[PDB]
Amino acid sequence: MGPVWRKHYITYRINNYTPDMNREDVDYAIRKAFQVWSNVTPLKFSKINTGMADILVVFARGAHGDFHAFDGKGGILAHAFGPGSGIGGDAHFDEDEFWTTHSGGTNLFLTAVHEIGHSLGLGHSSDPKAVMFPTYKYVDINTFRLSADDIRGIQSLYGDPKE
Ligand SMILES: O=C(O)C[C@@H](O)CCc1ccc(-c2ccccc2)cc1
Ligand SMILES: [Ca+2]
Ligand SMILES: [Zn+2]
Ligand SMILES: [Zn+2]
Repeated sequence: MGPVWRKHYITYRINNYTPDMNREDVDYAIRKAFQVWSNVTPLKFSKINTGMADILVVFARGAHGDFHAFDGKGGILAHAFGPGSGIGGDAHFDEDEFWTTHSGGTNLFLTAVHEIGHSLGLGHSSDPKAVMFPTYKYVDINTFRLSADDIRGIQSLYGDPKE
């Protein structure tokens, strides 16, 4: 067993915004990524604009103060921290990538789903169909669906949705 969030209502805050997409699209990509996970668990996610959030969403480049500097465009696209104190739960997105609403460059939505996965306590999957698979690969975002391995992994930590 690993650490998990100990409450079902979780807040998130977007600390800053990439200039690559407007505010609405960043908000939307992120909201929809949390929704992928709340659809298969009892978890509820909500965006806040002031105060300390459970999960902080940050865009940053190179060294940004957590001992895991980013590596410019390509390579690692983002990273996140599992349920914990302090930094616990935050999701950082390498601002040197080029973030897009679709397949223009690095899809923000798919990346967010992957990273939120980590923020929720999940690790990597060896299943090539899983969102938690270690390698980014674009998939039509209107067709996107968690894999069975993803769902079994997240339900093992939080259970399924209630009646
Ligand atoms: O491993 C990490 O958390 C650091 C990041 O560099 C990894 C980014 C990433 C982003 C999307 C995916 C993915 C995207 C679509 C479908 C399945 C997986 C996989 C991986
Ligand atoms: Ca990078
Ligand atoms: Zn970081
Ligand atoms: Zn990962």
